[PDB]
Amino acid sequence: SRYEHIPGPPVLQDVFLDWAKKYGPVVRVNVFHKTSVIVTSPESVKKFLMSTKYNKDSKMYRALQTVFGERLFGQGLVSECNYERWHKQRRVIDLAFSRSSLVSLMETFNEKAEQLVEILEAKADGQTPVSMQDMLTYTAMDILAKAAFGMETSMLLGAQKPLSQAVKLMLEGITASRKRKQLREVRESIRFLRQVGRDWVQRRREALKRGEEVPADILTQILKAEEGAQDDEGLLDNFVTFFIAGHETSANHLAFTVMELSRQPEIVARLQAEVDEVIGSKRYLDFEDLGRLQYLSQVLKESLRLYPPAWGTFRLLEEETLIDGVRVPGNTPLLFSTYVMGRMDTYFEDPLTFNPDRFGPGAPKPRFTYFPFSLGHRSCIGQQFAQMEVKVVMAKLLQRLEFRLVPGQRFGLQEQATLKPLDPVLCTLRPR
Ligand code: HEM
Ligand SMILES: Cc1ccccc1C1=NN(C(=O)c2ccncc2)C(C)(C)C1
Repeated sequence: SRYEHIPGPPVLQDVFLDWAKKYGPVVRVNVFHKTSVIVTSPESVKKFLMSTKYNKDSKMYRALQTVFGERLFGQGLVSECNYERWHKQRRVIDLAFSRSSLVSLMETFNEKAEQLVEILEAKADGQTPVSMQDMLTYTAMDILAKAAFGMETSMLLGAQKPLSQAVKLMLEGITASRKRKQLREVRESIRFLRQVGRDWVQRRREALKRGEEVPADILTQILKAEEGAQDDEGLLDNFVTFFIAGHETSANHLAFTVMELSRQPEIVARLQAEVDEVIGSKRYLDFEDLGRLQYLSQVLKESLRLYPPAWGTFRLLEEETLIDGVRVPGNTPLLFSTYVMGRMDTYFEDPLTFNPDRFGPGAPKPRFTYFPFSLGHRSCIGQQFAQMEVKVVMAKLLQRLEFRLVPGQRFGLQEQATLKPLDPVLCTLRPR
Protein backbone atom coordinates (compact mmCIF):
# COMPACT_ATOMS: atom_id res chain seq x y z
CA SER A 1 0.00 0.00 0.00
CA ARG A 2 2.91 2.33 0.80
CA TYR A 3 3.92 2.06 -2.89
CA GLU A 4 0.44 2.25 -4.47
CA HIS A 5 0.75 5.93 -5.48
CA ILE A 6 3.78 5.23 -7.71
CA PRO A 7 3.05 4.72 -11.46
CA GLY A 8 3.10 1.09 -12.58
CA PRO A 9 1.04 -1.93 -13.86
CA PRO A 10 -2.30 -2.61 -12.06
CA VAL A 11 12.39 -11.91 -20.70
CA LEU A 12 11.47 -9.77 -17.65
CA GLN A 13 13.76 -6.90 -18.69
CA ASP A 14 11.49 -6.56 -21.76
CA VAL A 15 8.45 -6.25 -19.54
CA PHE A 16 10.38 -3.61 -17.55
CA LEU A 17 11.13 -1.79 -20.83
CA ASP A 18 7.43 -1.73 -21.80
CA TRP A 19 6.57 -0.46 -18.33
CA ALA A 20 9.16 2.36 -18.39
CA LYS A 21 7.93 3.51 -21.81
CA LYS A 22 4.31 3.39 -20.65
CA TYR A 23 4.65 4.66 -17.06
CA GLY A 24 7.70 6.94 -17.12
CA PRO A 25 11.12 7.13 -15.36
CA VAL A 26 9.98 5.84 -11.93
CA VAL A 27 7.90 2.67 -11.89
CA ARG A 28 6.87 0.24 -9.15
CA VAL A 29 7.50 -3.44 -9.85
CA ASN A 30 6.30 -6.27 -7.60
CA VAL A 31 8.13 -9.20 -9.18
CA PHE A 32 11.12 -9.60 -6.85
CA HIS A 33 10.52 -10.69 -3.23
CA LYS A 34 10.05 -7.01 -2.41
CA THR A 35 8.49 -4.14 -4.23
CA SER A 36 11.21 -2.25 -6.02
CA VAL A 37 11.18 0.96 -8.08
CA ILE A 38 12.81 1.03 -11.50
CA VAL A 39 14.56 4.37 -12.10
CA THR A 40 15.38 5.04 -15.71
CA SER A 41 16.31 8.76 -16.01
CA PRO A 42 20.04 9.67 -16.51
CA GLU A 43 19.56 12.27 -13.72
CA SER A 44 18.76 9.36 -11.32
CA VAL A 45 21.52 7.19 -12.77
CA LYS A 46 24.05 9.95 -12.05
CA LYS A 47 22.65 10.84 -8.57
CA PHE A 48 22.54 7.28 -7.22
CA LEU A 49 25.40 5.35 -8.89
CA MET A 50 27.97 8.15 -8.77
CA SER A 51 27.82 8.67 -5.00
CA THR A 52 29.21 6.53 -2.17
CA LYS A 53 26.23 7.73 -0.08
CA TYR A 54 24.18 5.12 -1.92
CA ASN A 55 25.01 1.46 -1.40
CA LYS A 56 23.67 -1.85 -2.75
CA ASP A 57 20.48 -3.28 -1.30
CA SER A 58 21.45 -6.37 0.70
CA LYS A 59 17.89 -7.75 0.49
CA MET A 60 18.37 -7.98 -3.28
CA TYR A 61 21.92 -9.44 -3.19
CA ARG A 62 20.92 -12.13 -0.68
CA ALA A 63 20.02 -14.25 -3.73
CA LEU A 64 23.73 -14.29 -4.69
CA GLN A 65 24.96 -14.73 -1.08
CA THR A 66 23.15 -18.01 -0.45
CA VAL A 67 21.20 -20.33 -2.74
CA PHE A 68 18.76 -22.93 -1.40
CA GLY A 69 20.63 -22.60 1.89
CA GLU A 70 24.16 -23.14 0.50
CA ARG A 71 26.71 -20.32 0.71
CA LEU A 72 27.58 -19.24 -2.84
CA PHE A 73 29.00 -15.71 -3.35
CA GLY A 74 28.71 -15.06 0.44
CA GLN A 75 30.27 -11.72 1.43
CA GLY A 76 32.54 -11.55 -1.62
CA LEU A 77 33.32 -8.47 -3.71
CA VAL A 78 30.03 -8.49 -5.71
CA SER A 79 27.59 -9.41 -2.99
CA GLU A 80 29.07 -7.50 0.02
CA CYS A 81 26.77 -4.50 0.53
CA ASN A 82 28.40 -2.74 3.50
CA TYR A 83 30.60 0.08 2.20
CA GLU A 84 33.48 -0.43 4.67
CA ARG A 85 33.74 -4.23 4.31
CA TRP A 86 33.46 -3.77 0.50
CA HIS A 87 36.15 -1.07 0.43
CA LYS A 88 38.71 -3.07 2.46
CA GLN A 89 38.68 -5.94 -0.07
CA ARG A 90 38.31 -3.72 -3.13
CA ARG A 91 41.59 -1.89 -2.40
CA VAL A 92 43.58 -5.11 -1.94
CA ILE A 93 42.10 -6.86 -5.01
CA ASP A 94 42.50 -3.71 -7.19
CA LEU A 95 46.28 -4.49 -7.21
CA ALA A 96 45.57 -7.42 -9.59
CA PHE A 97 43.83 -5.10 -12.02
CA SER A 98 46.54 -2.47 -12.55
CA ARG A 99 47.80 -1.70 -16.05
CA SER A 100 51.02 -3.63 -15.27
CA SER A 101 49.07 -6.69 -13.98
CA LEU A 102 46.73 -6.78 -16.99
CA VAL A 103 49.48 -6.35 -19.60
CA SER A 104 51.09 -9.59 -18.40
CA LEU A 105 47.82 -11.50 -19.05
CA MET A 106 48.04 -10.91 -22.82
CA GLU A 107 49.98 -14.19 -23.22
CA THR A 108 47.14 -16.21 -21.66
CA PHE A 109 44.54 -14.35 -23.74
CA ASN A 110 46.56 -15.10 -26.89
CA GLU A 111 47.15 -18.78 -26.09
CA LYS A 112 43.51 -19.65 -25.38
CA ALA A 113 42.17 -17.57 -28.31
CA GLU A 114 44.64 -19.34 -30.59
CA GLN A 115 43.55 -22.73 -29.26
CA LEU A 116 39.90 -21.88 -29.90
CA VAL A 117 40.54 -20.74 -33.50
CA GLU A 118 42.66 -23.85 -34.26
CA ILE A 119 39.72 -25.98 -33.02
CA LEU A 120 37.16 -24.03 -35.10
CA GLU A 121 39.38 -23.98 -38.22
CA ALA A 122 39.39 -27.81 -38.23
CA LYS A 123 35.54 -27.77 -38.42
CA ALA A 124 35.28 -24.98 -41.02
CA ASP A 125 33.70 -27.15 -43.80
CA GLY A 126 30.60 -24.88 -44.16
CA GLN A 127 28.38 -27.76 -43.00
CA THR A 128 29.29 -28.95 -39.49
CA PRO A 129 27.04 -27.12 -36.91
CA VAL A 130 29.16 -25.55 -34.16
CA SER A 131 27.64 -24.14 -30.96
CA MET A 132 29.49 -20.87 -30.64
CA GLN A 133 27.82 -20.35 -27.27
CA ASP A 134 29.51 -23.51 -25.91
CA MET A 135 32.90 -22.91 -27.54
CA LEU A 136 33.01 -19.36 -26.24
CA THR A 137 32.09 -20.33 -22.65
CA TYR A 138 34.83 -23.00 -22.64
CA THR A 139 37.36 -20.46 -23.90
CA ALA A 140 36.24 -17.89 -21.34
CA MET A 141 36.46 -20.46 -18.57
CA ASP A 142 39.91 -21.71 -19.67
CA ILE A 143 41.15 -18.10 -19.82
CA LEU A 144 39.83 -17.20 -16.34
CA ALA A 145 41.13 -20.37 -14.68
CA LYS A 146 44.66 -19.84 -15.96
CA ALA A 147 44.77 -16.04 -15.71
CA ALA A 148 43.22 -15.57 -12.23
CA PHE A 149 44.17 -18.89 -10.57
CA GLY A 150 47.12 -20.44 -12.42
CA MET A 151 45.07 -23.57 -13.25
CA GLU A 152 44.66 -25.40 -16.58
CA THR A 153 41.00 -26.50 -16.89
CA SER A 154 41.26 -27.74 -20.53
CA MET A 155 37.49 -27.38 -21.15
CA LEU A 156 38.35 -26.54 -24.79
CA LEU A 157 39.47 -30.17 -25.05
CA GLY A 158 36.42 -31.63 -23.38
CA ALA A 159 37.98 -31.86 -19.88
CA GLN A 160 36.22 -30.96 -16.62
CA LYS A 161 32.67 -31.71 -17.77
CA PRO A 162 31.36 -31.95 -14.14
CA LEU A 163 32.84 -28.50 -13.46
CA SER A 164 30.94 -26.99 -16.40
CA GLN A 165 27.83 -28.88 -15.30
CA ALA A 166 28.12 -27.42 -11.80
CA VAL A 167 28.39 -23.86 -13.06
CA LYS A 168 25.37 -24.46 -15.30
CA LEU A 169 23.24 -25.89 -12.50
CA MET A 170 24.23 -23.12 -10.10
CA LEU A 171 23.30 -20.35 -12.56
CA GLU A 172 19.88 -21.99 -13.07
CA GLY A 173 19.61 -22.19 -9.27
CA ILE A 174 20.04 -18.41 -8.92
CA THR A 175 17.02 -17.84 -11.21
CA ALA A 176 14.97 -20.67 -9.71
CA SER A 177 14.82 -19.01 -6.27
CA ARG A 178 14.90 -15.38 -7.46
CA LYS A 179 11.68 -29.59 -6.72
CA ARG A 180 13.11 -32.43 -4.60
CA LYS A 181 16.03 -33.29 -6.89
CA GLN A 182 16.45 -29.90 -8.55
CA LEU A 183 17.25 -28.69 -5.03
CA ARG A 184 19.79 -31.56 -4.73
CA GLU A 185 21.43 -30.84 -8.11
CA VAL A 186 21.73 -27.16 -7.22
CA ARG A 187 22.99 -27.64 -3.65
CA GLU A 188 25.66 -30.15 -4.68
CA SER A 189 26.89 -27.91 -7.52
CA ILE A 190 27.45 -25.00 -5.13
CA ARG A 191 29.39 -27.21 -2.69
CA PHE A 192 31.36 -28.66 -5.61
CA LEU A 193 32.31 -25.11 -6.67
CA ARG A 194 33.41 -24.30 -3.11
CA GLN A 195 35.33 -27.59 -2.86
CA VAL A 196 37.21 -26.78 -6.09
CA GLY A 197 38.14 -23.49 -4.37
CA ARG A 198 39.58 -25.25 -1.31
CA ASP A 199 41.50 -27.57 -3.66
CA TRP A 200 43.25 -24.83 -5.68
CA VAL A 201 43.90 -22.79 -2.53
CA GLN A 202 45.54 -25.83 -0.88
CA ARG A 203 47.54 -26.31 -4.11
CA ARG A 204 48.61 -22.65 -4.10
CA ARG A 205 49.62 -22.94 -0.44
CA GLU A 206 51.71 -26.09 -1.08
CA ALA A 207 53.51 -24.47 -4.03
CA LEU A 208 54.37 -21.37 -1.97
CA LYS A 209 55.79 -23.32 0.99
CA ARG A 210 58.67 -25.10 -0.73
CA GLY A 211 58.74 -21.86 -2.76
CA GLU A 212 57.90 -23.15 -6.22
CA GLU A 213 57.39 -20.58 -8.97
CA VAL A 214 54.01 -18.99 -8.14
CA PRO A 215 53.09 -15.92 -10.31
CA ALA A 216 51.10 -13.04 -8.73
CA ASP A 217 47.50 -13.02 -9.91
CA ILE A 218 43.93 -12.40 -8.72
CA LEU A 219 44.28 -15.38 -6.36
CA THR A 220 47.37 -13.76 -4.79
CA GLN A 221 45.26 -10.72 -3.91
CA ILE A 222 42.16 -12.55 -2.65
CA LEU A 223 44.47 -14.52 -0.36
CA LYS A 224 46.08 -11.22 0.70
CA ALA A 225 42.63 -9.77 1.55
CA GLU A 226 42.06 -12.62 4.01
CA GLU A 227 45.51 -12.49 5.62
CA GLY A 228 44.97 -13.33 9.32
CA ALA A 229 41.22 -14.06 8.94
CA GLN A 230 39.74 -16.60 11.39
CA ASP A 231 38.81 -19.21 8.75
CA ASP A 232 38.60 -19.53 4.95
CA GLU A 233 34.96 -18.61 4.30
CA GLY A 234 35.81 -15.07 3.15
CA LEU A 235 38.54 -16.51 0.92
CA LEU A 236 36.17 -19.04 -0.68
CA ASP A 237 33.46 -16.41 -1.14
CA ASN A 238 35.89 -14.54 -3.39
CA PHE A 239 37.18 -17.70 -5.08
CA VAL A 240 33.67 -18.55 -6.29
CA THR A 241 32.83 -14.92 -7.02
CA PHE A 242 35.81 -14.50 -9.37
CA PHE A 243 35.52 -18.05 -10.71
CA ILE A 244 32.02 -17.24 -11.94
CA ALA A 245 32.11 -13.50 -12.63
CA GLY A 246 35.43 -13.75 -14.46
CA HIS A 247 33.99 -15.93 -17.26
CA GLU A 248 30.14 -15.98 -17.36
CA THR A 249 29.43 -12.45 -18.67
CA SER A 250 32.50 -12.41 -20.93
CA ALA A 251 31.18 -15.61 -22.53
CA ASN A 252 27.68 -14.16 -22.84
CA HIS A 253 28.98 -10.92 -24.40
CA LEU A 254 31.04 -12.96 -26.87
CA ALA A 255 28.08 -15.16 -27.79
CA PHE A 256 25.82 -12.12 -28.33
CA THR A 257 28.46 -10.36 -30.44
CA VAL A 258 28.96 -13.41 -32.72
CA MET A 259 25.17 -13.90 -32.94
CA GLU A 260 24.48 -10.27 -33.92
CA LEU A 261 27.42 -9.99 -36.37
CA SER A 262 26.07 -13.06 -38.27
CA ARG A 263 23.40 -10.69 -39.70
CA GLN A 264 25.76 -7.73 -40.17
CA PRO A 265 27.95 -8.65 -43.23
CA GLU A 266 29.02 -5.04 -43.94
CA ILE A 267 30.16 -4.50 -40.35
CA VAL A 268 31.89 -7.90 -40.48
CA ALA A 269 33.74 -6.86 -43.68
CA ARG A 270 34.91 -3.64 -41.94
CA LEU A 271 36.07 -5.58 -38.87
CA GLN A 272 37.94 -8.15 -40.99
CA ALA A 273 39.67 -5.31 -42.86
CA GLU A 274 40.64 -3.51 -39.63
CA VAL A 275 42.15 -6.75 -38.22
CA ASP A 276 44.00 -7.40 -41.54
CA GLU A 277 45.48 -3.89 -41.39
CA VAL A 278 46.50 -3.73 -37.74
CA ILE A 279 47.76 -7.26 -36.98
CA GLY A 280 48.04 -8.71 -40.51
CA SER A 281 49.24 -12.33 -40.36
CA LYS A 282 50.80 -12.11 -36.85
CA ARG A 283 49.46 -14.92 -34.66
CA TYR A 284 49.78 -12.74 -31.58
CA LEU A 285 48.12 -9.46 -30.58
CA ASP A 286 50.29 -7.21 -28.38
CA PHE A 287 48.86 -4.71 -25.96
CA GLU A 288 49.47 -1.75 -28.28
CA ASP A 289 47.60 -3.66 -31.01
CA LEU A 290 44.41 -3.75 -28.94
CA GLY A 291 44.10 0.04 -28.78
CA ARG A 292 44.40 0.17 -32.58
CA LEU A 293 41.30 -2.04 -33.00
CA GLN A 294 39.09 1.07 -32.79
CA TYR A 295 36.18 -0.13 -34.94
CA LEU A 296 36.16 -3.44 -33.04
CA SER A 297 35.99 -1.45 -29.76
CA GLN A 298 32.94 0.41 -31.08
CA VAL A 299 31.20 -2.80 -32.22
CA LEU A 300 31.75 -4.37 -28.80
CA LYS A 301 30.29 -1.28 -27.09
CA GLU A 302 27.19 -1.36 -29.35
CA SER A 303 26.85 -5.07 -28.58
CA LEU A 304 26.75 -4.22 -24.84
CA ARG A 305 24.13 -1.49 -25.41
CA LEU A 306 21.61 -3.98 -26.85
CA TYR A 307 22.81 -7.13 -25.06
CA PRO A 308 24.23 -6.35 -21.58
CA PRO A 309 24.66 -9.79 -19.85
CA ALA A 310 24.51 -8.00 -16.45
CA TRP A 311 21.47 -5.87 -17.05
CA GLY A 312 21.75 -3.51 -14.07
CA THR A 313 22.10 -3.14 -10.29
CA PHE A 314 20.23 -2.13 -7.13
CA ARG A 315 20.78 0.59 -4.58
CA LEU A 316 18.98 1.02 -1.24
CA LEU A 317 17.15 4.28 -0.82
CA GLU A 318 17.30 4.91 2.92
CA GLU A 319 15.13 8.02 3.19
CA GLU A 320 11.93 9.06 1.45
CA THR A 321 13.10 11.00 -1.63
CA LEU A 322 11.50 12.83 -4.56
CA ILE A 323 12.69 11.10 -7.75
CA ASP A 324 11.74 12.80 -11.03
CA GLY A 325 8.55 14.15 -9.48
CA VAL A 326 7.64 10.88 -7.73
CA ARG A 327 7.64 10.39 -3.96
CA VAL A 328 9.65 7.23 -3.28
CA PRO A 329 9.28 6.00 0.35
CA GLY A 330 12.38 5.17 2.39
CA ASN A 331 13.73 1.63 2.70
CA THR A 332 13.17 0.92 -1.01
CA PRO A 333 15.31 -0.99 -3.54
CA LEU A 334 16.02 1.16 -6.62
CA LEU A 335 16.54 -0.90 -9.81
CA PHE A 336 18.73 0.60 -12.58
CA SER A 337 18.79 -1.12 -15.99
CA THR A 338 21.19 -0.39 -18.85
CA TYR A 339 19.14 -2.92 -20.82
CA VAL A 340 15.98 -0.80 -20.52
CA MET A 341 17.65 2.59 -21.16
CA GLY A 342 19.60 1.11 -24.09
CA ARG A 343 16.30 0.28 -25.81
CA MET A 344 14.45 3.57 -25.23
CA ASP A 345 14.22 5.99 -28.08
CA THR A 346 14.35 8.95 -25.71
CA TYR A 347 17.97 7.91 -25.03
CA PHE A 348 19.08 6.26 -28.29
CA GLU A 349 17.89 7.25 -31.77
CA ASP A 350 16.43 4.17 -33.56
CA PRO A 351 17.30 2.00 -30.53
CA LEU A 352 16.98 -1.41 -32.24
CA THR A 353 19.44 -0.51 -35.05
CA PHE A 354 22.92 -1.98 -34.45
CA ASN A 355 25.12 1.05 -35.21
CA PRO A 356 28.80 1.00 -34.02
CA ASP A 357 29.08 4.68 -35.11
CA ARG A 358 27.15 5.69 -31.95
CA PHE A 359 30.54 5.09 -30.28
CA GLY A 360 32.73 6.83 -32.89
CA PRO A 361 35.24 9.61 -32.05
CA GLY A 362 33.33 12.88 -32.28
CA ALA A 363 30.01 11.22 -31.38
CA PRO A 364 28.54 12.60 -28.10
CA LYS A 365 29.25 9.89 -25.54
CA PRO A 366 26.04 8.56 -23.86
CA ARG A 367 25.75 10.58 -20.63
CA PHE A 368 24.49 8.15 -17.94
CA THR A 369 22.26 6.15 -20.31
CA TYR A 370 24.69 3.27 -20.88
CA PHE A 371 26.40 1.28 -18.13
CA PRO A 372 27.06 -2.42 -19.02
CA PHE A 373 29.87 -2.50 -16.42
CA SER A 374 27.85 -0.25 -14.06
CA LEU A 375 29.23 3.09 -12.75
CA GLY A 376 30.72 4.64 -9.63
CA HIS A 377 32.45 2.91 -6.74
CA ARG A 378 30.63 -0.38 -7.44
CA SER A 379 31.48 -0.56 -11.15
CA CYS A 380 33.06 -3.71 -12.59
CA ILE A 381 36.55 -4.38 -11.20
CA GLY A 382 37.12 -6.70 -14.21
CA GLN A 383 36.03 -4.22 -16.93
CA GLN A 384 39.48 -3.79 -18.52
CA PHE A 385 40.27 -7.55 -18.12
CA ALA A 386 37.01 -8.35 -19.99
CA GLN A 387 37.57 -5.69 -22.67
CA MET A 388 41.08 -6.99 -23.39
CA GLU A 389 40.09 -10.63 -23.42
CA VAL A 390 37.02 -10.29 -25.59
CA LYS A 391 38.93 -8.14 -28.08
CA VAL A 392 41.68 -10.79 -28.36
CA VAL A 393 39.18 -13.60 -28.97
CA MET A 394 37.11 -11.52 -31.42
CA ALA A 395 40.22 -10.39 -33.33
CA LYS A 396 41.47 -13.97 -33.72
CA LEU A 397 38.02 -15.15 -34.99
CA LEU A 398 37.82 -12.28 -37.49
CA GLN A 399 41.36 -12.90 -38.69
CA ARG A 400 40.72 -16.53 -39.52
CA LEU A 401 37.03 -17.53 -39.94
CA GLU A 402 33.68 -16.74 -41.58
CA PHE A 403 30.50 -17.61 -39.58
CA ARG A 404 26.97 -18.17 -40.81
CA LEU A 405 24.18 -18.72 -38.27
CA VAL A 406 22.34 -21.99 -38.92
CA PRO A 407 18.78 -21.11 -40.21
CA GLY A 408 16.23 -21.59 -37.43
CA GLN A 409 18.63 -20.18 -34.82
CA ARG A 410 17.01 -17.29 -32.95
CA PHE A 411 18.18 -13.82 -31.93
CA GLY A 412 16.12 -13.83 -28.73
CA LEU A 413 17.28 -13.75 -25.12
CA GLN A 414 16.95 -15.91 -22.09
CA GLU A 415 17.59 -15.07 -18.42
CA GLN A 416 19.77 -17.40 -16.31
CA ALA A 417 21.12 -15.06 -13.67
CA THR A 418 22.52 -13.10 -16.62
CA LEU A 419 21.06 -12.41 -20.03
CA LYS A 420 22.37 -14.70 -22.77
CA PRO A 421 21.32 -15.94 -26.25
CA LEU A 422 18.23 -18.17 -26.12
CA ASP A 423 19.75 -20.51 -28.69
CA PRO A 424 23.29 -21.98 -28.74
CA VAL A 425 24.42 -19.64 -31.61
CA LEU A 426 24.88 -22.71 -33.88
CA CYS A 427 27.02 -21.66 -36.88
CA THR A 428 28.71 -23.20 -39.89
CA LEU A 429 32.28 -21.97 -40.49
CA ARG A 430 34.63 -21.41 -43.45
CA PRO A 431 38.31 -20.25 -43.37
CA ARG A 432 38.80 -16.66 -44.49
C1 HEM B 1 31.68 -8.35 -20.39
C2 HEM B 1 32.10 -8.87 -19.23
C3 HEM B 1 31.67 -8.29 -17.92
C4 HEM B 1 30.56 -7.52 -17.66
C5 HEM B 1 29.52 -7.10 -18.67
C6 HEM B 1 30.54 -7.22 -16.27
C7 HEM B 1 29.54 -6.42 -15.65
C8 HEM B 1 29.56 -6.04 -14.31
C9 HEM B 1 28.56 -5.23 -13.65
C10 HEM B 1 27.29 -4.65 -14.28
C11 HEM B 1 28.94 -5.11 -12.35
C12 HEM B 1 28.23 -4.40 -11.23
C13 HEM B 1 27.36 -5.50 -10.57
C14 HEM B 1 26.38 -4.94 -9.52
O1 HEM B 1 26.13 -3.70 -9.40
O2 HEM B 1 25.81 -5.76 -8.76
C15 HEM B 1 30.18 -5.83 -12.21
C16 HEM B 1 30.87 -5.88 -11.02
C17 HEM B 1 31.89 -6.82 -10.85
N1 HEM B 1 32.46 -7.58 -11.82
FE1 HEM B 1 32.05 -7.62 -13.69
N2 HEM B 1 31.63 -7.80 -15.69
C18 HEM B 1 32.35 -8.43 -16.63
C19 HEM B 1 33.54 -9.14 -16.50
C20 HEM B 1 34.14 -9.33 -15.26
C21 HEM B 1 35.39 -9.99 -15.13
C22 HEM B 1 36.19 -10.43 -16.33
C23 HEM B 1 35.63 -10.06 -13.79
C24 HEM B 1 36.82 -10.61 -13.10
C25 HEM B 1 37.85 -11.18 -13.66
C26 HEM B 1 34.50 -9.42 -13.11
C27 HEM B 1 34.31 -9.30 -11.73
C28 HEM B 1 33.39 -8.37 -11.19
C29 HEM B 1 33.41 -8.09 -9.75
C30 HEM B 1 34.30 -8.81 -8.73
C31 HEM B 1 32.47 -7.12 -9.52
C32 HEM B 1 32.18 -6.53 -8.16
C33 HEM B 1 32.99 -5.20 -8.12
C34 HEM B 1 32.80 -4.34 -6.87
O3 HEM B 1 31.64 -4.13 -6.38
O4 HEM B 1 33.79 -3.78 -6.33
N3 HEM B 1 33.60 -8.99 -14.06
N4 HEM B 1 30.53 -6.35 -13.42
C1 LIG C 1 25.60 -8.60 -11.43
C2 LIG C 1 24.35 -9.00 -12.15
C3 LIG C 1 23.39 -8.02 -12.36
C4 LIG C 1 22.21 -8.34 -13.01
C5 LIG C 1 21.99 -9.62 -13.47
C6 LIG C 1 22.96 -10.59 -13.27
C7 LIG C 1 24.13 -10.28 -12.62
C8 LIG C 1 25.09 -11.38 -12.46
N1 LIG C 1 26.36 -11.19 -12.61
N2 LIG C 1 26.94 -12.38 -12.43
C9 LIG C 1 28.29 -12.54 -12.54
O1 LIG C 1 28.87 -13.61 -12.40
C10 LIG C 1 29.15 -11.36 -12.82
C11 LIG C 1 29.16 -10.27 -11.97
C12 LIG C 1 30.01 -9.24 -12.30
N3 LIG C 1 30.85 -9.21 -13.35
C13 LIG C 1 30.80 -10.31 -14.13
C14 LIG C 1 29.98 -11.39 -13.91
C15 LIG C 1 26.02 -13.43 -12.01
C16 LIG C 1 26.23 -13.85 -10.58
C17 LIG C 1 26.07 -14.63 -12.92
C18 LIG C 1 24.67 -12.79 -12.17
